[PDB]
This record gives sequence, C-alpha cells and structure tokens, in this order.
Amino acid sequence: RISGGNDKQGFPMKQGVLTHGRVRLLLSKGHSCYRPRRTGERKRKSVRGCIVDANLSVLNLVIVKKGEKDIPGLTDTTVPRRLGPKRASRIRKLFNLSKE
Amino acid sequence: GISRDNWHKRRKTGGKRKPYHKKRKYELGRPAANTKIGPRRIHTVRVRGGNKKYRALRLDVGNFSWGSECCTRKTRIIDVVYNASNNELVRTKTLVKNCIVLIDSTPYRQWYESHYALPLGRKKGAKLTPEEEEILNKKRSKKIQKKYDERKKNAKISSLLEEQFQQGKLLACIASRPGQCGRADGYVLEGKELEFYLRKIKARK
Amino acid sequence: ADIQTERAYQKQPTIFQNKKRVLLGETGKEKLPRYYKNIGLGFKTPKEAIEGTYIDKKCPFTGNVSIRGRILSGVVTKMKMQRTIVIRRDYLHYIRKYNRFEKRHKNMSVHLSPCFRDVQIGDIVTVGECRPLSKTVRFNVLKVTKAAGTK
Amino acid sequence: ARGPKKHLKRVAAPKHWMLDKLTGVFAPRPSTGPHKLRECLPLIIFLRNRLKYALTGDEVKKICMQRFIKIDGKVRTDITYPAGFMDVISIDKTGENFRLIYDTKGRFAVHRITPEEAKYKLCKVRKIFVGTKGIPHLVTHDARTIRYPDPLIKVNDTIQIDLETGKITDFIKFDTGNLCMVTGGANLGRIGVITNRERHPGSFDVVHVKDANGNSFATRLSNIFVIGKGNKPWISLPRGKGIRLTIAEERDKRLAAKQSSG
Amino acid sequence: KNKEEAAEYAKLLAKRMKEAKEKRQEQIAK
RNA sequence: AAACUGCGAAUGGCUCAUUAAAUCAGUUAUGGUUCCUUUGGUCGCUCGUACUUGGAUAACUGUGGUAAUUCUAGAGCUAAUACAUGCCGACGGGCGCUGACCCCCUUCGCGGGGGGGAUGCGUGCAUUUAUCAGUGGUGACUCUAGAUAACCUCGGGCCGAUCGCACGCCGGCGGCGACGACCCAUUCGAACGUCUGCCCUAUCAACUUUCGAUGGUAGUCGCCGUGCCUACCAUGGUGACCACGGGUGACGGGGAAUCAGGGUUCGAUUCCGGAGAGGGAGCCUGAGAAACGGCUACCACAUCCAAGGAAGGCAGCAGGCGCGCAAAUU
Repeated sequence: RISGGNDKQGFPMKQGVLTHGRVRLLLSKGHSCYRPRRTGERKRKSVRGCIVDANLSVLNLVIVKKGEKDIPGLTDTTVPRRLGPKRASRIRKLFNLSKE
Repeated sequence: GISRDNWHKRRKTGGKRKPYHKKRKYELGRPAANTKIGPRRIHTVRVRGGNKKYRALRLDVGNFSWGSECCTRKTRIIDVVYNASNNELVRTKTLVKNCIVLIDSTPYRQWYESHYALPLGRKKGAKLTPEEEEILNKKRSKKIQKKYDERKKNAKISSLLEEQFQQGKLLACIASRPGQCGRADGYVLEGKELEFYLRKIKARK
Repeated sequence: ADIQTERAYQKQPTIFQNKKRVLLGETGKEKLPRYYKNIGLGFKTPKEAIEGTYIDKKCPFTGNVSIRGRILSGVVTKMKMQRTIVIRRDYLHYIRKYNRFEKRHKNMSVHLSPCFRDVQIGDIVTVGECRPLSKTVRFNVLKVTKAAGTK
Repeated sequence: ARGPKKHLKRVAAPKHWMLDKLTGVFAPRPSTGPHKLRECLPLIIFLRNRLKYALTGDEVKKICMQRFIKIDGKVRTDITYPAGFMDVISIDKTGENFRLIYDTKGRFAVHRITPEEAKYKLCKVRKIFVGTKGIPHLVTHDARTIRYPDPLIKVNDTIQIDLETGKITDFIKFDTGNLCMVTGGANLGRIGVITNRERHPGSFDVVHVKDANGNSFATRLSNIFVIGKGNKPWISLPRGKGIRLTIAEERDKRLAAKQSSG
Repeated sequence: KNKEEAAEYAKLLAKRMKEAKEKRQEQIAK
C-alpha cells in the first residue's frame, strides 16, 4: 500500500490533498506534517499532494499481503518486540485470563 | 472584526473622535447567526470568561406555555407569520425573539380533554375514533365525576382560540433568544395581544 | 388605539393580563392592573403614574430602571424629542489667578416620563442618575417644580 | 495591562507595613486571600520585619516550610499569605500567640495574647442572604460563610468564632453604647463608645464615637468594628488603650520617660 | 453534618419565633 | 535524562509616536457585567465490569527525504489526573398529579360529606420560558428564597473509574493529606458609565444628518447597559458661556525650578494611569491578549539559496551604524 513519501525538495505528502504539485496549508494541532511549539499555534507550511507522480524522492511502501518467496532483507528475520502490556486489562486480554 | 465600541461614533456635538487605541478583543461582535426552521442544528460558541453560548441555526420544536391554563408543553413549530421589526425576517422565515409564530396545538388539545373532558377543535361531522372516547366518555367514580363536572363550570375558552384549534395551529410569540441559548420558547397569544397581532397580520397581507 | 401605536404590542412586562375569569368579572369591570414602584430617595410617585395607561419601559416609576448615583437639577430648554427633553445647568467656575468666577453651562439630554404632563420650559426638574438609556441619555426626570409666574 | 498584575513596587506598598526605601525595588505583594492588600500584613513582613526572627526572605521560607506557623488555627506555608485584622497568629514551637490589632497610629501592633485567648476571634458580618431551600447564610469580614446563624444577627453586628469548629458562640449587636475600634481612614486604630449614627440614604452613614477621655470622632459605617458590649472589650487591647495622644502630650510622655529612666 | 445543623437551627428557631410571638399580642391589648 | 501531561509565558522591562472632554485626576456607580487563582461554603439532597471500562499516541527501536530551519514522513512497541466511556451505593422511601377500588358518616334512598388506597406519571442543583403567593434584605428590585407547568442543546452541566503517607479496629469499618470539581461568596482585578476640570488659534462661524447625526419601538450581536448594529418611524443634537476645524518643538497626573505677596515656566524621565512594539489589518490559544522575545496576510525594508524554496522584527540588556550640539560595559 502506498503510504506517503517526499518530493524532490523534501516536503512530505499529506493525505487529503488531491494535487500533483505542492500547496500551502495552514496546519494546526492534530494534523500531520506539523508539530506546534506553543498551545494554539498554527503555521503555513508547504506540503505535497497525495497523488503519486514521477517527481518524488522516496515513496514509502507497506507490505500488506506477503507473497510466496522471501525478500532476504525484509521478510525472513524476526524481531523480539519490546514492551508488553502495562494496563492490567491489556494483560488479561493478551492471555485470555479470567477475573480470578 | 465586528466591533461594538463607542469610539467610532461621533460625539454628541457632531465632532468626530480620533481613535486612541485600536480594536480590543472585549469590544468584539460576532456574526448575526440567523435561525431557520428545520431539523435541529445547534453550534457552540466559546465566549468571554470561558463560558458557553448556543447558536441555534435550525430549530423545529420548543415548548410554549398556555398562559390562562398554565399548561406548558413541547410543541412543533410550523411557520413564521409576523415579525414586528423587519418584514424580511418573515419571507426568509427567521426565528428571533418576539416574532409571531404558528405552532402545533395537539399537546394542548390532549391536555384540555384530559383535564376538562370536553371536545376542542373537533369538527361538526363528529367522527370520533375509539381512542379518545374512553377519556371523553369514561366510566368514573361519583367523587371523581363530581370533580370532573366541577371543573366544567369554568372550562371556557375565547372564541379567538377555538377557531385556531379548528385548524390545529395556535399563534405564539417567542420569548427567548434563539441565537443566545439555542432554544425557541414562548407563550400562546391570547386576548388583546391576540387580536392586535391578528389585525396586524390581516393588514400586512 | 391610544397606546398601541408601534408595530409591536406594548405591555407592562411584569403584569399578566390574560387571566381567565367567569363572566361576572369578565363583563363587570375591565381594568388592567398597573405595575408601579416607589423609588427610594424621598421622592413620591405621581398620581398620573399609578393610574395612567401609558407604557414606557424607561419610566422611573412604571418601567425597569433604578435610580442610583447623582441627584442633580436643571432648567428645561428644549422639548422637541420623543419622551426626552434637554435641560441646562448653570454654574460658576472659579479661576484662581483672578480670584473670580465665570458663568459656564452644560446641556443634558434627559428622559422625561409621560407621568409628567404639563411640563413647560423654564421650570426646574430634579434628575436622577440611572443606567445608560441611550447614547447620550443617563439621567431621568424625578420631580418637576413649576416656574415662578405660573399660578 | 493585558491581565492581572503580580508585582508591587516598594514605594507603592501600604504605609503601615513600614518598609523603607533602600533595601529593594519591590514589596512582598500579598496573595489573594481573606483580607484586602491595602489592609493586610503579609506573613513575611510580620516574621522578619516585626518579630526579627529572620533576616532574609529565604529564612522566612525556611521557617514557614517547616509548618511552624498557624494563622487562625491552620498551617500556612505561603509566605505572602495575607493576615489581617484580628487573625490569631500562633507559633507553636516558641509557644507564642499573637493577634493582629491596630495601634493608635494605625499600624498593626505586635500584640501577644495568652493561649486561652488564642482559641477565638471576633468577626464583622458584612452580608446575609437566604440561599437554596431557605438556608440562611453569613459572610464575615474575612470571607467566612456560616450556615444557620442566629436569626438576631444582622448586618454590621460582630460575632465570635471558635477557631476549631468555625461556629458562632455569641455576638454583639450594633447599638449606641457599645465599644468600637476604627478599622479605616484617618481615625484608624482608635477605640471608643458609639454615641450616634446618622443615616444618609443612598450614601455612607456616619458613626460618632466617643473616646475614654471624652474626645469624640466620626468615621464611616464601614470603618467601624464593634469590639465589646457596653464598655468591656471581648478581647485584650494593646499597649495604648485606643486613646490617641496629641503630639504635645506624646512628647511630654517621651521626655518624662527619660528624666526617670537611665 | 447536614442533618445535625438543620435540627439545631430548627431548635434555635423556636426560641426566636416564640420570643417575638410573646410580644406580638403584648402590644395589641395595651 | 527524555517525553506526554499540568501551569507560566497577558506580569516584569522599554519608549513617548499617537492622543485636546480624549487620556488623566478627584468623586461616584455597576440594583448593568466578567473574574485563573486564594480563602470559606457546597459536593450520599437526584428514586433511575464497579474489587476498575475503551481506543490510541510520544519518549524509545528501526528505515528515510531536503542545499537549507527549533522541517518532519513511514514502520514496530507502550502509559495517564492526556483522550474517551460509564455503574453500583445512599434507597427505604418521601412529595405533588392521576386515581380502578375499598371503607365510614348523614340521608328511607337519591343525594351530600369524609378517610385509606392498587395502578401509573413526574421529581435535586445549574439552564430556558410561563404562571402564582408574598423567609430575609435595600433609600429603592422585575432582588433573594418559595410554589406550579414544562424544557434541558451530540459542537452534551454538576452528581470523583486520580495520587502519597501512616497503619490499622472488629470479610467489613477507618486517620491524615494531595489533585480535582458545577455553583455561591471573597480576594486580585478588569470593563463600561456619573459630576467638575486642559494649552494656542476666528487669516476656523456655523457644524452634524446620503454612508447614525439626536431620539422612539422591536430585535441582532455583546460578558452586560447603550445607535453597538439592523428595520420602521420622529427631525432632531451642538454653538460667541467659542461649537466645528486646525496647530502644539502635547502622553496625563503625583511633581520641578523660580518666588515678598500674587505669579511665570517646565514635567520624555525610576510612582500611578494610558498607549505602542517597522506601517495598517485579521486571528488562535486561554481566566485574561486583538499578544508581537505567538500566528496569518498586505505595504515598506531586509537575510540564506544548489534559484526549487526557507526565515525576519533590540521603542528588553549589552553592542554597532546612522543622526546630530547632545548621552556609559558585547
């Protein structure tokens, strides 16, 4: 699945923007591509549309359906994940435990 | 940037002030959000002090009180018929304070027959469904039929209201501010006020 | 007629007037009960206030104002606006260098209730401070005394 | 300003704190609290400028943060907490108790009281209202509200609080013949007997007070605190008995204290 | 707390009621 | 440590450009408003999974883009006093509205009068409207409290799913705190008003009213009072007691110099009040800002650039240039 990227100048892709070229949006809290410094701050930042053209530097991709062969850098090795559940009800959800 | 300051006005003599400070926030005004008639849509405004205002942008229902009977019931709003300030708040059907409005009558009709055991707004064809016969012509105790007939000595409405109950639509006047509390509440017009607004609607059309 | 001259129905907001009643009072004596109050600084409410039929929301006796602040007095000069008159207040201002005085004056647009009928010009009104009733009106006529010659 | 101010310049501080010019630019700036900041002693001024227990504001911070100061029976760690008229400052570690009472020159005196006296105080009732299912209320001059007071207590009376429970024990009514302290204006700190009260409607009333030596003075009604009933004060009074000497007889007393002492 | 103060006031209200009610009818016949 | 959360950043500091009944000073008022915090009150008053609820997201791990920023994208985890959701309990009832029925008295009986009641319906505080009666208060309320009929906003109102310390008494009942919280009061204010007060100028004599000027009625908006704005009416309002217009090498006071007495001139400047952060304008967050050591434009300047883009505001402390007769340490 196509999951975003950057253009040839490093500006990221925003999901809703339906252009090929870059635009200017006024971004607030709860948006992507912007982190505010004070409470209530908004800034106008350049951002690229979500339509993939031949003018990117990276196109991020996320494998959702694994094939039959193994890309040797991606699919074969396993990670130990860190940090299991910490809320008590997510402990019992993991091991299907009872209240007792 | 709508403002309510006094300093942009002329003086009493007619000379103009020069402004000494620029527009402050506490002198602000907000846009004049015009309520209509439709399914309920109410927006929320954050105001000075951190308090809260309700912009009703669309109302269809609110409770109105029968003043003579002291009967307050929530009631559907039909139509605007007369606005005493502007006439263009009628063709657009805007709900503001003190505007004259047509409301439903059936919550007042069902209270009237339950409390006084008399027909109201019924036609002369007198087709009665068996629902309200057992409240209009119920069996009841002697002590209770005594009370129900003792109420019937004063259960008399003006003729100006019963011709409205003939059409199922009373006339009401909104007493609250729908842009400021999100509600359209009011009272049913009766008496001198009723015939005043009746001749005003008569002369306007 | 005689009250309802505006596009909206004028009524005293505190008095309910559609109380239903039986025909022995519905036909006998028809009287709207009047709201009035007593303002508090020794001023007595006029007779035309408590028995009249005018509707003025800015009247100090039958309307929704309170009188608090400054009691002053002037002399009526202009009676040309609707329910509000213009008074003139004359005073002497001390200039210190010359040890002397100069006649100054200030005008005041002031609200006049319809309970003071037969108010001429040239006569002394007592005014009381209320909340701001208009752009330039802050006072309210509380007591009228006639001029020197009107017997 | 765009909002509330947090500093106080030292020259614009109240005169009766008796701060001086050259030790700083700022004054302690009392916190919001039960007393008005033109009418209070902050706890930092009482504890190093009056009692001399500290030499800096840092030492007042160290003394207060050990939870050693009780004002009206409760521990205050705030060093700018506004103590005020007839508050009981009680330091348990040294075994001292104080009540803030004005001197004859209108400043708070260092009045020491016995721990028998340190369990009550007098308050002046400023407002009575009935609220929410007919419960009557008081509001005293130090922001206490009391539910269900005696129905004879009216505005401008003086009640007595027990500092642990917070409840009224008894009260004095406002009448001629009772004893006063003036808590405001030119006549501040003086003590005498009510003789008269003239009522001007729409404005302030004037109360005439007679001193113990026959001097007489007026105040406004809001600058009047009924101390005791008749002639007996319900509290202990400071060094001077609320009798303001003139400058000539104060000079005579100060000179008679030198030709006898030494 | 609420039930104790409501009772103690009503007990105190009886005295301030009946002391005024004593001098209510005292002035009328005199 | 970091990061999320909370609070503060609206104070202080600087400057005196604007501004002439304006600012400001004294005096009054808010019975015409809002108020983080502090302090006190209130917080089983409501009759209808809980021995504990749900989904995320940083820090961190890992892969990156851009010449360039306190730029950030994708992937893998995980928390809450973040964001959401939501119950027991007190709870047995009471109190009003209905009212099948039952019973009693009188009456020959009808009839009249009086009790109990199954059934349902609603219910506290805050909100909005209408009506009724008149515990406490004021100089005065259309005040406070009460009673009745309802309503109660999905952009929802309160009615605690929070944290520490000491440990316990007879599986229950617990002592101190901390953080909360609608509302009320208080404190610090703020904001709008009242009355009187200011320099020079008539080679400024009529001004205001089309495009609100003065007032009335109804609204809208506002934190609220009000032409603040709108609609419809009325034709008003100010002026030789100097209106209107212009000027000021004008921020206003407390104050300063000089002085027989009277005066004359100064006050940018450490206290108070106002204003403004290059010029105008618009806003977000918040109790509080039309904030500029916040944001968004335009105008004027001006910086970095790989030419695609990115960043700015010393009338804070220093310091530099300029300007000048004229003023200090990065």
